[PDB]
Amino acid sequence: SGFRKMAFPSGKVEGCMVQVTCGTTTLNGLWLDDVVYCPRHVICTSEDMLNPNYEDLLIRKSNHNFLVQAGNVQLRVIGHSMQNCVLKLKVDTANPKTPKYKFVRIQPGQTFSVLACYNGSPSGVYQCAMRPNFTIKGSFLNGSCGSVGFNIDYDCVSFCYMHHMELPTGVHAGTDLEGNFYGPFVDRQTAQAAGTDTTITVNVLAWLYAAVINGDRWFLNRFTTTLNDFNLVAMKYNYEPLTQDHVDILGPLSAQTGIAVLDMCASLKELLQNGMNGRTILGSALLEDEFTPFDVVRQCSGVTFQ
Amino acid sequence: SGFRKMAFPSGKVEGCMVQVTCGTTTLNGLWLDDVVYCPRHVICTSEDMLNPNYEDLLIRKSNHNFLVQAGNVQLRVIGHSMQNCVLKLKVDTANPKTPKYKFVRIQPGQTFSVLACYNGSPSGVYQCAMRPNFTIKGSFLNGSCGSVGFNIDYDCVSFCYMHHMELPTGVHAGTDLEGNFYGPFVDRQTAQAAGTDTTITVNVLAWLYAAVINGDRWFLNRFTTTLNDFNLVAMKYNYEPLTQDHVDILGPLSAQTGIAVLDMCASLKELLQNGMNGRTILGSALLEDEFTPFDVVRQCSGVTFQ
Ligand SMILES: Nc1c2c(nc3c1CCC3)CCCC2
Ligand SMILES: Nc1c2c(nc3c1CCC3)CCCC2
Ligand SMILES: [Cl-]
Ligand SMILES: [Cl-]
Repeated sequence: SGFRKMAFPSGKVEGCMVQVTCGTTTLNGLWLDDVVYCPRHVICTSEDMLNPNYEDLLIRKSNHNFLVQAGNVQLRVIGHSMQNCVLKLKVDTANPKTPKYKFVRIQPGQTFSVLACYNGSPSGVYQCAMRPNFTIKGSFLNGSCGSVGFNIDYDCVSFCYMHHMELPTGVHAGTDLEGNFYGPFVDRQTAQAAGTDTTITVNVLAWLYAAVINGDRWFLNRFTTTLNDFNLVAMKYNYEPLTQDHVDILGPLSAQTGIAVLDMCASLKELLQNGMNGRTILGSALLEDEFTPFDVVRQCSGVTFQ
Repeated sequence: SGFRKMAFPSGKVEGCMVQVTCGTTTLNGLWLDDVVYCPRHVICTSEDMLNPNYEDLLIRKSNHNFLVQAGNVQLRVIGHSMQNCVLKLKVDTANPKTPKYKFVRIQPGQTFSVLACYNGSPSGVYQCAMRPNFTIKGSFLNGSCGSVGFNIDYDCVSFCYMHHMELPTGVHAGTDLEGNFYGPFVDRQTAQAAGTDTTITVNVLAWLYAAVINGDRWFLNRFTTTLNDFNLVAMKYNYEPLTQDHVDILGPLSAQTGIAVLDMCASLKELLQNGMNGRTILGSALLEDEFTPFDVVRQCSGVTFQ
């Protein structure tokens, strides 16, 4: 028992982290096979970042201007190209530690682990979600760009995020490993503001199932609701609309606990309307929304990875 | 910016995890050099656990009864001995992935990372603290025993915890790597209950410094206090007494922010007396106590590890 915000084991990704320097800018790269992936803004100065013309800036760069170091050992760059907002640096040596992997573009509401790095070196690991406004709420300092987000299925690392930008409000924006930003964000230092940070309703319900499984049950009540009634309340509290697809995804947790999904929605409705009254659920005083239903099942059944 | 509950990169420890089976019991072991460390209750049946005589139970075990598997490959056990509440299984092959390491016995209030494992395989990683009642609040299911807790300093893993027991209240008890339990707990299935879970006051203050550094500042007020006055309030709220040693440890965060430690105590005092009034700090609705002052500095300055 117990239920904790848990990241994937980071070792397979640690093995892929390198340092990339272009001019006076150093950040991180991801070394898979004979390709190192990194944010294209490695080519920019700070001045450049207000209005960068990436194609033009790249003309002045040759393979030997990209300094790629794996631990203490330099890699030889034999080619480079820009794909969307990432650079792909071809190197002459395949990473011997390349795991099985995929590139995935995740949907808002999905969770993933981030291996925060500086100068190619791992600092720590934590769990994140892709917010409904396509930001993430991370922990990133200058030099952390190129840190990546990932999920693991047994032995296969699915990379889904690469860190590029901090907005003025202190939330974070980045790309998938094809170099496409999540949401409307761009790699320029400009006025771009995040929209409404809505709560991931299906994730809160999953976490309330997690609480029940772990003995925290004070919030179960005598009521039920419907999708349409519940969603009048979700709207008022900036919660995502609950859909029948969400209901179906919560089926296994419903079966395990014997609590109908709509009954748990009625618990959630009362918690939204009444507050926690100074009580806690799984050691939180607010409703946690960065556990997916798959996360809950995984943690509550003990799934492992090679 | 941003501030997250962050674990150490788990790779160096992943490399040390093995599976240990004795009879019909399987749990995890830690393979360092030519020794595999595991909870001595691997020798017990469930029946045994109400009143085990470990010395007597061990007489019936030989080296070949301890099945140790590292991934897909079996290790040969050439000796075994009991030290306190752990077994040390000597194997014929030094772990080729042994990191630089130490065994440390931590003090209450110190934090560490746990690599949760089942059948020798990593499941996930999360951050914990040694509570003032010598429990930890973990995420552990049947089969997770032998999972370990650790800190990393550059390239050296300091192992501090090995998981042994769940209490009936759903909190967790374990040993250092010399096999001595933290607190009063024993490896028997009995009536043993945790004491008061007091809040780690120095850690809350560190986290309030973290909040300020990250722009969350609504709780700074016009007041100050003294240690003795503050501690009348800590006592009322089951907070650890603040000491001059605690004040000294918070010195660097005080210097960085320009907020005197006692002024921040006066902020904390008002938060304890008044509540959060429905507000949040670093995305929490309660006062977080599982970040040390060293953790805050580390995360706020971007320290890394080889
Ligand atoms: N209504 C309160 C009050 C206090 N503290 C808290 C709540 C809600 C949960 C924390 C302390 C002062 C009186 C009212
Ligand atoms: N006093 C309240 C009330 C509500 N919800 C909350 C608090 C504290 C923070 C959450 C909703 C109902 C009225 C009072
Ligand atoms: Cl997980
Ligand atoms: Cl840390």
